[PDB]
Amino acid sequence: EEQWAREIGAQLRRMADDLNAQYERR
Amino acid sequence: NSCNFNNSIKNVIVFYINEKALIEEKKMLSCYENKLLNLIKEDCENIMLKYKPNLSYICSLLKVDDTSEENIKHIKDQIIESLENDNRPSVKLAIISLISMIVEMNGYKGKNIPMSFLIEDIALKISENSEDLINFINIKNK
Ligand code: NA
Repeated sequence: EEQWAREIGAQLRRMADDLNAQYERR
Repeated sequence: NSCNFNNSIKNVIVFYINEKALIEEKKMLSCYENKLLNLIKEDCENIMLKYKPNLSYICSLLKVDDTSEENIKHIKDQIIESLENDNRPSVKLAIISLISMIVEMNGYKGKNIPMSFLIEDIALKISENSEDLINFINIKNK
């Protein structure tokens, strides 16, 4: 079920990238 | 450290979501699971604090106000699909925060059986490859 896969994906990607940044600064 | 890491994560997620639902816990955690809970709780509370509008937007897309069995199944499959599309540990943490909001919005209190299985099913999928998730939250501060 995929009608919002792109929109949700983009939101998850932004949150995930930020968490990775924090991790990288640990 | 534990007998099965995927099982540890699955137990932690169900416990955490129930704790955010203000649901009486049915099963408590082991020593090792409790350690993982403390780590995940901090990360997910920080995501909720920083990205509440983003999560609320997702919930609007998912029509979380509709608690019918058909729409709960729809929510499950959409979240599972997004996780298969982007399988990273940080994504899994964001999804745990998303489930917390879904539960807080739709008033889940343990009796909506389809919703309980949504929580179980997504906890199961998040728990796959738990080693990578555990390494991310350990090293997040360690
Ligand atoms: Na039904």
